[PDB]
Amino acid sequence: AQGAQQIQLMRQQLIRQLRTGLGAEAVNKAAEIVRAHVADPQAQSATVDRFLSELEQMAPSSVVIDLRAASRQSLAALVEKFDSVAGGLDADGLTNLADELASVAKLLLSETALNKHLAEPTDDSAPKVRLLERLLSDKVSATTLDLLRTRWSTESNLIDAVEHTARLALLKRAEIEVDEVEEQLF
Amino acid sequence: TISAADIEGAIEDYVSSFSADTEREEIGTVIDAGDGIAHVEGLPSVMTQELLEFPGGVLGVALNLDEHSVGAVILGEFEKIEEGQQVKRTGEVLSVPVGDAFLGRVVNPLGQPIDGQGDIAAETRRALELQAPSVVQRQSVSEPLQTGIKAIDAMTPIGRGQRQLIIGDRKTGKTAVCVDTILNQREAWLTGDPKQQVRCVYVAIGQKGTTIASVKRALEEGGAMEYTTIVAAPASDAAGFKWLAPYTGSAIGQHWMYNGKHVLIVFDDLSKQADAYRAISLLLRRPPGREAFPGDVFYLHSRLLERCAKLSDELGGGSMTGLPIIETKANDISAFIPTNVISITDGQCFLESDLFNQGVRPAINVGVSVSRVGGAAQIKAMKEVAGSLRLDLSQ
Amino acid sequence: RAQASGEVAQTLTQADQQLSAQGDQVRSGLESSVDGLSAKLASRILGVDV
Amino acid sequence: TVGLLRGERADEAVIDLAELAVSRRGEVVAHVSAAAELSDAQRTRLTEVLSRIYGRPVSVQLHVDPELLGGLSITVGDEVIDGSIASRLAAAQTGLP
Amino acid sequence: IHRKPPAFSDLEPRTEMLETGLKVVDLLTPYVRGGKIALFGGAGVGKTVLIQEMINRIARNFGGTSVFAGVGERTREGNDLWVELADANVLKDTALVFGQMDEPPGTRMRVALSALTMAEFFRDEQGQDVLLFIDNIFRFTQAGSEVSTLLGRMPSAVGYQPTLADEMGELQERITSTRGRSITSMQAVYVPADDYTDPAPATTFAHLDATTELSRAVFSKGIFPAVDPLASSSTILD
Amino acid sequence: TAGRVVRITGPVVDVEFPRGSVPELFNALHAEITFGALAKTLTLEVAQHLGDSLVRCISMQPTDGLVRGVEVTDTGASISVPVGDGVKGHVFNALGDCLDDPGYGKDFEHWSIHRKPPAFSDLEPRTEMLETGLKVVDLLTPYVRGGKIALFGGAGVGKTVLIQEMINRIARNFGGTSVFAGVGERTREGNDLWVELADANVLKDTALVFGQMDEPPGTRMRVALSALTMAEFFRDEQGQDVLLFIDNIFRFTQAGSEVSTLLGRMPSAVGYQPTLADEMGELQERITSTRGRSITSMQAVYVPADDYTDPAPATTFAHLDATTELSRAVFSKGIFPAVDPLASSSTILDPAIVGDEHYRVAQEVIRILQRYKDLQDIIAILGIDELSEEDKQLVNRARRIERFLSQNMMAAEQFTGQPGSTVPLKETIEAFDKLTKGEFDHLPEQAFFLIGGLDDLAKKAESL
Amino acid sequence: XXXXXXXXXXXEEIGTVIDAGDGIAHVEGLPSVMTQELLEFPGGVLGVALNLDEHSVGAVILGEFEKIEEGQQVKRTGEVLSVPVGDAFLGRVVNPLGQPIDGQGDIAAETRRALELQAPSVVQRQSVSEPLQTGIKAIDAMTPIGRGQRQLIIGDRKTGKTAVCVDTILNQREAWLTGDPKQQVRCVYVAIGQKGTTIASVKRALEEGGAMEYTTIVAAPASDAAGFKWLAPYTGSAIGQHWMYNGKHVLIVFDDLSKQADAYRAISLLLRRPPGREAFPGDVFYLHSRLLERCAKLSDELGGGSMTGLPIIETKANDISAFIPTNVISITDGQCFLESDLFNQGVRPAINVGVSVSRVGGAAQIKAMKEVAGSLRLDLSQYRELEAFAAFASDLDAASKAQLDRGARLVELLKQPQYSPLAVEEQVVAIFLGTQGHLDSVPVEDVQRFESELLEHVKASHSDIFDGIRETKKLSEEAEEKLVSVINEFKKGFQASDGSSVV
Ligand SMILES: Nc1ncnc2c1ncn2[C@@H]1O[C@H](COP(=O)(O)OP(=O)(O)OP(=O)(O)O)[C@@H](O)[C@H]1O
Ligand SMILES: Nc1ncnc2c1ncn2[C@@H]1O[C@H](COP(=O)(O)OP(=O)(O)OP(=O)(O)O)[C@@H](O)[C@H]1O
Ligand SMILES: Nc1ncnc2c1ncn2[C@@H]1O[C@H](COP(=O)(O)OP(=O)(O)O)[C@@H](O)[C@H]1O
Ligand SMILES: [Mg+2]
Ligand SMILES: [Mg+2]
Ligand SMILES: [Mg+2]
Repeated sequence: AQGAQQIQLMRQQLIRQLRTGLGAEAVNKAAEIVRAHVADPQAQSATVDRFLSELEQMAPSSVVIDLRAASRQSLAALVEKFDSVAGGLDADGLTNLADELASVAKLLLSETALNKHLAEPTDDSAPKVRLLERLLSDKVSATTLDLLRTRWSTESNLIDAVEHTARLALLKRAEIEVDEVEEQLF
Repeated sequence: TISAADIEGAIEDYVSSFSADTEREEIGTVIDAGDGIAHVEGLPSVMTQELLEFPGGVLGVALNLDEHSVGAVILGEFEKIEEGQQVKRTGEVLSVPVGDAFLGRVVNPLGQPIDGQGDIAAETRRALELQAPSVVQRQSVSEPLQTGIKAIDAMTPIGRGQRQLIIGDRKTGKTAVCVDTILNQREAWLTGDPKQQVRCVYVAIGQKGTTIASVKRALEEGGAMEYTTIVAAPASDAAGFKWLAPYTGSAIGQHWMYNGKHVLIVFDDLSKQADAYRAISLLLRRPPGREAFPGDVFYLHSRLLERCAKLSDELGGGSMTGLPIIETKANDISAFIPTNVISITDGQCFLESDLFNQGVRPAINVGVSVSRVGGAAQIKAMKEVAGSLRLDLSQ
Repeated sequence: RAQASGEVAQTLTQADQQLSAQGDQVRSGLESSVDGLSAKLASRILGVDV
Repeated sequence: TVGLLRGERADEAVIDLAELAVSRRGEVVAHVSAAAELSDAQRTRLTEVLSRIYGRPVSVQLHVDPELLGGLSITVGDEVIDGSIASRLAAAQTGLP
Repeated sequence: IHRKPPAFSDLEPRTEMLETGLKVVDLLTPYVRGGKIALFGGAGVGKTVLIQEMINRIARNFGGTSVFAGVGERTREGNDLWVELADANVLKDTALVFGQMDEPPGTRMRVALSALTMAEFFRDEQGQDVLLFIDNIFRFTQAGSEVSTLLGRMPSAVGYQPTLADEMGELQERITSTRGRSITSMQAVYVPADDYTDPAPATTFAHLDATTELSRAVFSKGIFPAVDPLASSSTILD
Repeated sequence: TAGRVVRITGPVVDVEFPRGSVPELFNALHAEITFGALAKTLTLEVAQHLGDSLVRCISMQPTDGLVRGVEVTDTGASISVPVGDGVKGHVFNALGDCLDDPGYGKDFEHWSIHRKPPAFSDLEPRTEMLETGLKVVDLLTPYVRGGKIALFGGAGVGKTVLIQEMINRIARNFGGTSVFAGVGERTREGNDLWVELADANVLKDTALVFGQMDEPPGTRMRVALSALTMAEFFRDEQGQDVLLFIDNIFRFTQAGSEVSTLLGRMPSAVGYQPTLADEMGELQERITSTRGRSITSMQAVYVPADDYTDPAPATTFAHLDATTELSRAVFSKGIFPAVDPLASSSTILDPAIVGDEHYRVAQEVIRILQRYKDLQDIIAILGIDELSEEDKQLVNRARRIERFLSQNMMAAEQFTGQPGSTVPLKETIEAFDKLTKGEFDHLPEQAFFLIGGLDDLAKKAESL
Repeated sequence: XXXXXXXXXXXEEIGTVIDAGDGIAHVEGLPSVMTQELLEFPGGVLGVALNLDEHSVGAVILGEFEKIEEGQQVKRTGEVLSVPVGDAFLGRVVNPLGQPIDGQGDIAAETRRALELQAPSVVQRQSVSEPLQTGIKAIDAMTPIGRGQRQLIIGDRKTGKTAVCVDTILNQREAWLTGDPKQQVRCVYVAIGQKGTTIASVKRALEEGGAMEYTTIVAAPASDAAGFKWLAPYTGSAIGQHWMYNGKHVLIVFDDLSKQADAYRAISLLLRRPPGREAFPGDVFYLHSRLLERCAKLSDELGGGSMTGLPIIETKANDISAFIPTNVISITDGQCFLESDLFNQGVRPAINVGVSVSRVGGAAQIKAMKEVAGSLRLDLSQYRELEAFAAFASDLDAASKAQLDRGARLVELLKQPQYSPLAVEEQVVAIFLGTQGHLDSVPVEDVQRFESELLEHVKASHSDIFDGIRETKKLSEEAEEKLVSVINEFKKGFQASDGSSVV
């Protein structure tokens, strides 16, 4: 009985061998047919259009999102302070503020101890504001110091925030060519 | 005989059924790879112990979820992996295919075939980490798992729903005993009654390929492969398969168990699983505990073995019987892993080489060996004629 | 035992050669169907009746 | 930015600068790949679709490559659409019984 | 679940003997009613049987109340106990709490404190004397050691958490029987590798009045319940 | 475009590559050292990816002289060794360089040393016994033709004597083609072997690959793979049956540990690498006799401090079909080849394969020696006289059985001057059956040392 | 365009110590330093650049690390780890760096040789087929050492290991006085962790015996830093190899190699490498093998030179089964275990004839000794077991008693005093006296005197015995008859310390 069972087993294995051979030749020949069909842009653009239709049929957006909450809030407050400054600023003064912010970024990265001391968030930030002002008022434009008068969680992010404000200022100066700057950056 | 209609119909059915969902899904990138471990960036929505899908068809298990990276263990050929390449999420907590079509097959721990006899018509998928049945769902072991070995069935009985550790040194009779226990079930299988026939699973961890093949053909010699499945994590395969094989075996068992069937699971052997878990944990750089083993090596075996029991009549009455094997270096039983498994299981069959070499075979040390469910897993007649043989032989 | 084993071996070998011949017969027929099945599969892949 | 790279990679830095530029413009950017450049009407339709797949409107940068023999693939955030016909050939090859 | 143990002002020693009917126990390891009693033992020597026998012998006659804590024990014996207590009438007065080894470290840690909270309620707010059984209280510090390296504690000796002594004391000191309101505690302790020197048993030994130390060497001779007559000790044997 | 070195810690070297040109794992890279007489081209093998386009490599040659910043070029393929019928008769190293003829083999077909083991479906267990002509082996640990055999032992107990003896017992007459992988053994033995195989004229039918101790661990671990590639080529392509000697395979795991400590991976137990079992398995499973073809392998395994519980031997025990275990104590007794009868084992020692007459005698001998080894604890204190007669009669012939398992091997002729002896299986069975039944209990123990067969036993006893 | 811009952008080095601790330092700068480059610090101190990180270089300090401190300048020597070498080292005591420590004067070095140069491969080597006479009867008779051999001298504390190796070095003078480099063996004595007084005593003994004409001492005394102890064997082998490849014959003694293991343990643990067995790092095997495989005999296509190694290992309480002992036993071609239990009784040198083995064997033994002595080993082993038995035999057969007395007199024959190496031409006669039974009538208590006197008898008269042996390396019958005649003639003239004559 076990021998006959092995007979049946070999018969099933033969079925599988022919089945897999047929399927493999089928898929290979189908690849050949596909590549033969895809030989001119009349097919490319039509296929892209079919995909576009299928995506129109796709379910609508389902993800709102498309270095931490405290640092993020500090960045947003910097963004609001920049909103006020830019509401006051102009392209020439914007470039002046951008240059001042790049210089103060170089300063902050040079004097690491100052960043290590200042970046600790606490209530009663006014004396920290005076410490900042004693040096910011000498070598920085009034607007750069006014924005700098603004909680970040780490010194790296606090330093990056200056570059962020400078980028915002120079991009706003560009806006006073958004598409051109975006395309050239890409 | 072979017919053209079946082959043509299968090919045409696949061809006509073929379709792709074109679904949007999350993407990550490998930032580190080596020794079977991979650190992947991205995948914000990844679940703990989710199956990651690497581009060479290889899979992985996301064990660590750090603030900036995901630590994954590769379950397969890690050679093909490269830093910087794409990784997808499967949307599926660690799971394995299950179904009664696995009877007679040899499968990778992931539940895909290695016997060469083609794909498996799996019934469903079951997660490898489902919770064990609680105190209330279980029932008292009251029926015997006939081993056909006098030194066991009479002196230290094994019941359905019981865990009986087989703990020995090299070449003492562990695999012999378990293979015999699997072979003896044919006289019950041929009855066709689901309430007494026993389905078997032989999990090979760290065994060399020729030993797995010798077990396979020793089972075929006796007709056991009509109802026995083999989960093979051979020595060559990465530590992941070696760590995982017992859990997929337990899942294939639990499916039949909860469907009202009676199952038997042999783990050969769990010391290799402890070694693989040690390797994996050390590659992930978890600080090890005693004897370099991972801190939670106990929780590796406990949640593997506690998940075999006898269910109550309200859940079909099915059961799963485990026979874990432990290999003891230099024949000392009072060691860490053996003493853990001794405390997780219900009884000990301790195989001593110094008895094996003096004709006492199987070499069950009558003193240390015990079955704590005992005579409740025996037929009345044996309880009469063998009610005290263990204590008498120890004296 | 020996007699039954000999009969089993004879059955195995005769079935082997018979199945070889039968598979040789059927795969020739399958060679014809493969092309149409491939055209169907290509039509599935592209999404149009290629 | 180059004056203060402070450890980041140049390419990722400039790409993040572009992403900031577009975010401050109030939009988002997706990277698209296909075997051939889509027409202007096609691009306007693609934008009309992405504006329905994501809330804020999505701008696009096209990375043409002959690998995606047909169709196009879209990557945004860390989500991707595998629309290319070559992915379909790979699927049919691997999905075979 | 968490509460500080009773103040030293409220504690008194117990000296009333508890009769169980076990020759070796009643003779060489006499138990204390209202005291802290323990079984010790390696893997497999039969602690789970002896603790269920103590349930059978004490909680049967005991007219008060009782609680059973399953701390990292195997589930089959917990079910055997749940069925056995319902075959007799004792279950009407016995609360059960289970945190068995199938569950992860958190429950194995806190299940003991939960059952102990129930026992402390029975002690303080009612004054009805109570029997608290715990099986097995080593899994508590075991789970602690399992979570230690992940929490960020440096491992100590053979591999337990450094907090072991105080983490175990914060629990054990709560099982005490303040004056006028008794708790009779019976706790089983696992001995890793049969190594009675292991820090966990060595720390547990201090919190106990009577210790019925099982040993594999006796079990292999067929002597059952297999208590070591020499190592086992009791404070009331005066 | 190519990479640069950025870190060096012993033989391990970290290399940075352009963003998109990182090499795959186990790819071979070339680097230059130009100090002076130390100058050479280093081959590095990629072991890890560290991120940021940085990869960590294992150097196959000593890194002495390698300065940071030097360029590193990717070959795009693994380390490749020559294969073909022309490989036979010459000596190679791990990198495929011939030592006897430097340019040899550059034009041969080249195979990657890194390959996946054969499919499970193509495995079949072997059971045909191999007759070596050594009494203890042929009786208690019958080898398998096409299986995996190993010799364990500590330092200075008979690896080399017994290995060259087995070479004489099998390779001297084996009709197939032999490969000899010297994995971290002493070089002087390699030279002695290269001379001896020419004296015996066997060289023309065997290939030699050497990775001796002086070489750094990186190649010291890959030498085994290098030789195994040639062995499995002779297996799969030529269809010949093969003998694959390896000595010593423990040094493979030891080199693995050395490179592991440098790669930065955390240590396991007593100090081996993690994945120890995984590396050893990836090595050993490739050495297997697939269906229709055979590769007989004899391995030597070192055991440090005679600690048979050391993780490495304990791991390698799982892959072997026959395991001869040497012992210090038996060596001190003057017994040679000093095999421990009670520890050694063979999977084919079952009546279905070897027959009832063989099995019964083997198990009775094991029983006698086991009773002896249990009485040793008393023997050591009170002597034989305290034992009861049922124990004393047993011990008297136990000592004789133990000593009779010794044999005057052919290899030892160069040290003792006594000629070698080969005995057929049937004569060994007869002799040990007679011994267990007591037909020789009247002769003195010293008569039994280093005899050989029964006629030589009588000849020796007559002289005493 | 991009290439030219990159080139335009791209268009004596000194470093600084940033960290220093317990014999190791970290150095900033030095972008162009080679791995294992011999750096130098301001204090006249050297270092080995082991680890080259992305920002700093790890340097093990050789010598007085006390003189190093943060902020010091470090500069390249431009030489891979190397030592000066040449013939001028003969007769000098140098530290591992090749610098003179004896204060006897500067070193007229020929060249420089790196330490990490690989050993000769299988194809370059030749069989050990040439005798390295040690002059110890208990060794040359039973455990002969060939040139190119590695013979372990493993033993216990205070068991005469250094004494045996000094005797082996002294015995070579009889050959040095011949000008032919084929016999003209030269020696190196590497002292690791020995007391300074012991090194001075060895120096003195070699001077008194004339051995310093051809011996070089490398001294890493216990007082110096671990790095010196770690390098001492490698620099000794480097001094030896330069002679070896030029066709000279070299003898290297390592006294003792276990303390190099301990020093490398210290160095590794200070670098925070994870230790293995016995707290040793996983690569001590690659230490001792990397050292001992250098020793070989080269093929005539490469110069017929050779280097012989005699490593000493100290065993804790005679536990030969320890880690380092078994590692070195697995490397060397034999061992001569010196048992302390015999040393205290008076068997000196205390060679354990049972455990000792020469895995080259009689291939490197001259035919005369090979014939006369080749039986002695097994006869002494069976005598030892016969004695262990008869120690409690109330009575025993006469044959056992005769074998017992013969064994006792052979054991008394084998021993010899310190610094008294016997030429092989005399050793063969000394062993002939015993093996052929001519001592069967002399009392044990006089045997050692008897032999020592007869060799002087044959030295003053009947010199044709020693000459016939020396000039043919085989003991011919025409000489054996005169030998027996002289023995029997002397027996009548000799007398014991007490009792009768010796027949
Ligand atoms: N009951 C028995 N009677 C006689 N011989 C037996 C018995 N059981 C096993 N053997 C024999 O003893 C040997 C035991 O090998 P076994 O298959 O038990 O290895 P094992 O115990 O599984 O070790 P490992 O777990 O390392 O494979 C086999 O050669 C087998 O033939
Ligand atoms: N040939 C000899 N005969 C008798 N005694 C000797 C002989 N050689 C050495 N000794 C004894 O041993 C002492 C010197 O031994 P030696 O210095 O060789 O020991 P060692 O093995 O070097 O020990 P360590 O390595 O600790 O110095 C001598 O002072 C003397 O007592
Ligand atoms: N039958 C025998 N008679 C005498 N000596 C033997 C015999 N067998 C082995 N030996 C000795 O044992 C030694 C074996 O050393 P070897 O096996 O190479 O050790 P390792 O491999 O650990 O370095 C040889 O030098 C040889 O002299
Ligand atoms: Mg087994
Ligand atoms: Mg050897
Ligand atoms: Mg000394």
